[PDB]
Amino acid sequence: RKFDSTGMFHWCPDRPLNDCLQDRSQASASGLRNHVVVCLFADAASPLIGLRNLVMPLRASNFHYHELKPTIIVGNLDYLHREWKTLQNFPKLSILPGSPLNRANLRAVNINLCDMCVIVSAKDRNMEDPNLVDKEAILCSLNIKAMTFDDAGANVPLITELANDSNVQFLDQDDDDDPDTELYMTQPFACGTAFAVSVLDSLMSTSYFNDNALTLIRTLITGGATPELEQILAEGAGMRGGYCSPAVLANRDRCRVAQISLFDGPLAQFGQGGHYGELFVYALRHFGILCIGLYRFRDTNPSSKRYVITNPPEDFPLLPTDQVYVLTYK
Amino acid sequence: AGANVPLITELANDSNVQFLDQDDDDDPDTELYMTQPFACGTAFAVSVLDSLMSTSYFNDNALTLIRTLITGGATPELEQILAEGAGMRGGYCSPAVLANRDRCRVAQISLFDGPLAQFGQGGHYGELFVYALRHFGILCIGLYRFRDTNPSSKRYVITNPPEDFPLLPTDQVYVLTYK
Amino acid sequence: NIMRVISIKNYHSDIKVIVQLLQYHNKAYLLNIPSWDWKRGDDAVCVAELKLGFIAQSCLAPGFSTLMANLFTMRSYKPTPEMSQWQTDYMRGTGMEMYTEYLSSAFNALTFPEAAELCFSKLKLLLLAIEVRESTLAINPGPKVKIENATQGFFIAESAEEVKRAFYYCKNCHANVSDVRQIKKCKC
Ligand SMILES: [Ca+2]
Ligand SMILES: [Ca+2]
Ligand SMILES: [Ca+2]
Repeated sequence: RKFDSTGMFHWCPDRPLNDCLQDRSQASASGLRNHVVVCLFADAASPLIGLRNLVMPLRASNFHYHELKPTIIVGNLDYLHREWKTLQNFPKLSILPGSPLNRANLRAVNINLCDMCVIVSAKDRNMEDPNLVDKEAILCSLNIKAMTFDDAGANVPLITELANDSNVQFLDQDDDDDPDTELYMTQPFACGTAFAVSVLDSLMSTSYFNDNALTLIRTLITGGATPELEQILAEGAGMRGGYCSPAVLANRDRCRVAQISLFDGPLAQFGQGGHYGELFVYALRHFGILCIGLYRFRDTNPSSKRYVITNPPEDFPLLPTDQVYVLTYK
Repeated sequence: AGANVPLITELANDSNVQFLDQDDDDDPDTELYMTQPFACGTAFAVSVLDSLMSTSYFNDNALTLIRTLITGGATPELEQILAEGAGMRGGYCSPAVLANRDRCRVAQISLFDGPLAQFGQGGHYGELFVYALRHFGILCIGLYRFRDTNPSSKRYVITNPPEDFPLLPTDQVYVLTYK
Repeated sequence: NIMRVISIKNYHSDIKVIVQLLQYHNKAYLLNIPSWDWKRGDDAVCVAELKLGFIAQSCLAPGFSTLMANLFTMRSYKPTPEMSQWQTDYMRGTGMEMYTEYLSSAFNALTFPEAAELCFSKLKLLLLAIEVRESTLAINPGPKVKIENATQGFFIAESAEEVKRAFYYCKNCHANVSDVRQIKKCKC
């Protein structure tokens, strides 16, 4: 298949917007399942986010073509006509016009059968008030939680970008809220439902101290954004490549991140009775796996909100419902 | 047929009601409801619906009463359909659904022709209300009487007058119908 | 105002929140909040819906815009001597308002038109509608719709205490009394 010059991403030939454009008729006809939905809020005049940076790591060369999660952006045509210059060289990408507050748009997309519905706001940040900034971002998330389907309402997994940290409290409907409490301690953040920009203020300090720690995560996050790419993109002709040699295509092997549920499979024995330390050692020898942390259910005694536990102790008891973050060689 | 054209003007300002009609005593001290243009149904400011916030608290059903009587059956069923974003929809529908055409709309009944004209000559409003209710299934709410009677065609509202209130042959009566 | 609702409903779900909206398309956002429940009396008083609605009914029957507008502003009849014949009759109409109160046991097993007649002729109260026990709100029904026990009746009257004469009515006691202020007696 087609690949980038570096051998890091799934490349395509250049396209016009009308090839990947869809209406409510065509989107519902496409049997979409286990996919990404970018609920994008933007005016025509609003500045670029670079949705290229969202879609790029989803189209990493680690994944096979069938395994790729097909992304559906939902926003303005006037806005996306700008960003199409960068986005055009990515497969399984579909653009649907209109705002994502309209339920007719979301029901055509099949948001109920979504792996992660990303809510982004390209609009101008702090031009009026602090309360009216994330009006669209909050109302979209509440709209999706409120919906019900008939073949799954609040069970739609989504992640909301925020301008203000204090506006995180309005997302989830069942928790104790204080603006005194910082963004990281809140229930929506802890469960991966929110992601403010303020948490990356610390990244300026780490880039000084640990020069390699910044370039570690750019491999782990963007899926091999080598300096080789950055100089190619600076030369101005967009992404390029072709078929490439077998020496370059041997660079598909790097470690991506993945979840492993302890319900089925060989690891399920540890979830019943045993501890996290016993799981880590068994998974490492046989499979080539580093268990980073857990994604455990909040309520166990029922909402489907799971929370992060990064590197727990050696003697920490597991449950059969848990999910384990892992660095794979697959 | 010049000034006889019936019209109703929405207004941003209440004080600007005075400029509409050309023959009355005008004071900005006087509130919007007391003015001649409002009383005759020629004006309708937004300020008169400030009181509707209080009634929605006290009488929960009094707000949902008028939404049936005004919008013509704006059920919550509609509001959730419209929130789903595909506009209005329907088709031909079943006879069970189409039996919901029977509800009470508002209508005027002039006391010039018809069987009710006898009451307009001599009799009172109380005698009209009782006769109309038994035979026709009608609740007379109020009157829309001519201002000048002694000639401009401006009629004014009289909501639920007394039992002994004399009628005229030129009057028009507000009514809740089953037609 | 939409964000004000969200912040209240974020703090506590089970609560009556009445909102004054201006544009009708903004009402769709409040209906998609999960905590916002129609059933417990969360009324979005949309001004543009009502404003034009009041006007729209005047196209069907002119002057109805100011019939209804006066029923909801809580007024009292203060006839000054400066006013003319037409104004004093209008200003009485301003003093009438919508009221909800339960009918007495005298109205039980009795048809609507006969009940509305007893309210007008004796009690001097215009009976519009009766809520029937999902509580349906039937406006001016025919002779088929009877009055059950403890039915909430909708009245146009001068004050709430005037409508309370419906609650204290008795067929045995008050059937020969012409003075309507003499029906303050709860003793039946
Ligand atoms: Ca909350
Ligand atoms: Ca004037
Ligand atoms: Ca009064």
